[PDB]
This record gives sequence, structure tokens and C-alpha cells, in this order.
Amino acid sequence: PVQLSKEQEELIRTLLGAHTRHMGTMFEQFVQFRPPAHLFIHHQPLPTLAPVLPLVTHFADINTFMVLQVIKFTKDLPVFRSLPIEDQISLLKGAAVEICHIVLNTTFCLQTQNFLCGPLRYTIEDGARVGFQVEFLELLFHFHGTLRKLQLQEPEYVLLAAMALFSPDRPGVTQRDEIDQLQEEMALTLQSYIKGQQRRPRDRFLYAKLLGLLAELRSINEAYGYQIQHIQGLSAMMPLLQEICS
Amino acid sequence: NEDMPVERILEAELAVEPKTETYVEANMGLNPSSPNDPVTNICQAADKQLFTLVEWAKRIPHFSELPLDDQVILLRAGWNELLIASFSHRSIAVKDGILLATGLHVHRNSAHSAGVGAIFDRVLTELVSKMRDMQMDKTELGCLRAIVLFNPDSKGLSNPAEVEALREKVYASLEAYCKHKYPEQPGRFAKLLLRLPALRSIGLKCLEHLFFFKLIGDTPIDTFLMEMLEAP
Amino acid sequence: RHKILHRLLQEG
Amino acid sequence: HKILHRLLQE
Ligand SMILES: CCCCCCCCCCCCCCC(=O)O
Repeated sequence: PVQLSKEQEELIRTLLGAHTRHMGTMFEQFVQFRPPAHLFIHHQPLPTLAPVLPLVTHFADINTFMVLQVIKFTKDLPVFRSLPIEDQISLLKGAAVEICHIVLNTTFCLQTQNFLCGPLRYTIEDGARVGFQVEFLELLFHFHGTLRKLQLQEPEYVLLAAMALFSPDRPGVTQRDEIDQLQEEMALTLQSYIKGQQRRPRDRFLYAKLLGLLAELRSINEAYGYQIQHIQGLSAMMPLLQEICS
Repeated sequence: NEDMPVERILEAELAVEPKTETYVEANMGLNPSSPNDPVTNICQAADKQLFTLVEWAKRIPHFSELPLDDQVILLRAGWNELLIASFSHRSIAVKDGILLATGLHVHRNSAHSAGVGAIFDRVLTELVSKMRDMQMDKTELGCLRAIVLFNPDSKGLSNPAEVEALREKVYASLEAYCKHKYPEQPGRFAKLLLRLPALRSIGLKCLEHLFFFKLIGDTPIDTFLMEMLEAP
Repeated sequence: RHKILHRLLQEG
Repeated sequence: HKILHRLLQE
């Protein structure tokens, strides 16, 4: 239980603010994007010979969607807005995918090893179906397990994402200084909360483990950008993501 | 924590580096024939440092006390960012340049004029620049070079929580040194880890470069170096 | 170049 | 992987 000065307090109030206003709840709106029926009917996958298309077109639509809210979210960031444009762009491009998995891990069911986004339940065979290579699939669920196991309170989630966003190493940033400091600001403010663990059912090097995962999100953002290309016609559907991953 | 001897790590770092450190400049990289052809020159370096990285591995606590196949794995998923952190640190001795283990310096200008200015710049800004500004010592280096080595998440690991256990003992040994030798600044330990994501991405961007010169460029690639790159 | 992205940032 | 297996042994 360490302090959180007058500023760290305000920081976390805007994070969750624009965050509740665009994310963390959007997972329930997934159904509103043409979701194949077997996503409702958990007691059975997609019949071997059912067309794949309906599922894929659903993927794309919800994929493009999350990103649309990873943006809507950042637009309610006085500081993010504060930055120039060649930079605002490059930051999203480097962390939009990374961030989706961040918030998406909160719908992960460690028990069933599935995502539960309202009345929907996604599995790794679904990924397989969409076309994602088995190996990228293994690696992807492994990450999410790791992440979910830490039981990071809500604010511990909203901050982790902030760090992924504000990264100076991103290719394309011009205010590398004004950004590196913001990153530093975020990185510290999180360090605060972690120590104040009211209940200690977790590790001591929780933070140090997270940073390894931010590097996993790096390893992962790059592996995904390639996957939506190996998958014929998938790229073509979500042009937004094509840009983010250009 | 005494289980992960900081003394045996700083000592393992010391073993690696050459006793004879002389530095020559490199030609602009306009011709692949000359003794000095930037890209070509980095590849000769990384091959050499591949071998010594192995011995650096050994000298690390409990690494030899692992299965044959947990060792190979960890190297395949680390030699990249491991060798990068090596020269990244070594080059803090000079501004706008890179000190290579062959006994050759490489200026920011030879980079750009060789095509690789993008990444060269990124290493100096995210690595060389940072380690310098923070005055990160050699012990601390080996502790990160070790944490990277013991990567629990490496795929195909026969014993996952085993490698994750050692990467906990280095976390302890290191935070000790950072709150012991460097008590003035609190978050020093945290600052030292903060450079890992950036090195992960940098490592990935560096693989790319390596794959291009192999599968396209005329860049003469060597044995050991070669073996370490096999993933689409 | 980044047509739709530019598009989205401009404002609220 | 020929080359690596040797170093890790000897
Ligand atoms: C920094 C310029 C990047 C272009 C070439 C690809 C580099 C990645 C390979 C790792 C570099 C080995 C370092 C050798 C040493 O420091 O002794």
C-alpha cells in the first residue's frame, strides 16, 4: 500500500473514464456484427463442411470494430490528442492490435480456455477455421493464459494498455521525447498501484512479468500482421486493420 | 536471495568479452569486397559472438543443470536479442556509432549509406542511448542478458515452470543489487527492465534484416550464424 | 497512404 | 541443429 499523489489519482480517473465510455463493455456488442449461430450454441463447433466465410466475415467486422473503439477511446485522451498527427497515427499503428488483446483478455475463461463475449463463446478451433496457423494459435492462447492468471484488477488493466500505446521505440514518432516522458509517467503510476496490493494472492514481480508480456504483445503484434495476409481475402475485408498493420 | 549469485554473473560477462580491444573504422559500405562492408561485417561479428554466447550461457547459474533440449530452445529464442544487448551496451563508450566484437567500429553514416539507418538509429536511441543515460553497469547487463536467456514462454519447453523459476531468481538477485548498490533511486530496478519490450521489437526487426540478406542479398552468411535463423 | 486512419483522427 | 549441440556438450 504505497501513495498515489494528487496527479496519479487524476491520471487513473481519465484512463477508466474514456475507457468505460468506449471499451470494456464493447465485448457484449460483438453479437451485433453478424455472428455465426454456433457461437451461441457452445455445445458444438462448426460442422466440418459448413462454409467458413460467414465466420470470417464476422471476425473481420468485430476486429475492425474493436480498433474503431481503441481509437474512439484515445480521442478522449487530452494528452494523446495533445500530440501531433504523424505521431498520433504511428502510436495506434504500433499498439491498436496489442491493446485489443489487452482488453480482450478480460473475457478469457481460464477454465474453459475460451473467450466469452456476452452470449458468444470463441475457441481456438474457431481460429483454426478462420485460417490462422496452428502455431500462431498456440502462441496466442498461451499469452492470454499467462495474462489472465495474474488477476489484475481493472485499473491494473487500463494502465498496462497505456504503456503499450505510449511507446517511443515505435517507428514513426517525431516527439520521441514528449512521448518517452509520457511513457515514463505511465510506467511509474502503475508501479504505484501494484505495490498497494490490498489482498496479496499474487506475485511480487508482477510488474516485471507484465513488461515481459508487453514484449510478448510486440512479438505478437508482428506475428498477427503477417497472419491476416497468409489468410487469402481476409486482409481485404478490414481495411482499417490493413492501415494499422501497413 | 543468494541462490542466483550476482558475482557469478558479472564474472560470466567478464569471461566473454575479448582481452584485446582495438577498434578500426569501416568503409562506407559501397562495396561488398572490401575488408569493411558494413552489413557483411556485422554478419562475421554475430557468427563469432554466437560461439562465445554459448559459453556465456554456460557460466550462468543453473543453465548447465537443465536438459539438453531446454538449453538449445532458450538459445534459439534469445541469441538474437542477447547478442544485440551485448554490442548495445559495449557501444556506450562512443557517440553516434557501434562497437563490434571483431575490433571494428561502425559509424551512423556507414549505416544509412548501407540501407540500415532505420534500425541502426533505433538501436542507438532505444538501447545505446538509454543504457548510457541511465549508467547501467555490467552486472545489471548480465542480469537482463540472463532474464532473456531464461524465457519461460519459449515454445516447445519440456519444463515451462522450470525456466520460469530461474527467471524469478534473477529478478530477486537483481532487485537486490539495484536497491543495494543503487539505493538513491527507487525505481532503478524497474528502469532496467523497461528496455525489454523495445529490445524485443528491435530483435524482431533485426531478424527481418537478416532474412532479407540471406534470401536475396549477396551477403556472405556463415555457419553457426545460419543455423540460428529458421522461422518464416 | 493511411487514408481511413487520417479520416478517423480529425475530431470527435 | 549440428553446430549448437556440440558447444552445449563439450
Ligand atoms: C544494427 C544494424 C542492423 C542490421 C543487421 C542485423 C542485426 C541483428 C543481428 C545481431 C547482431 C550481432 C552483434 C555482434 C557483436 O556485437 O559483436
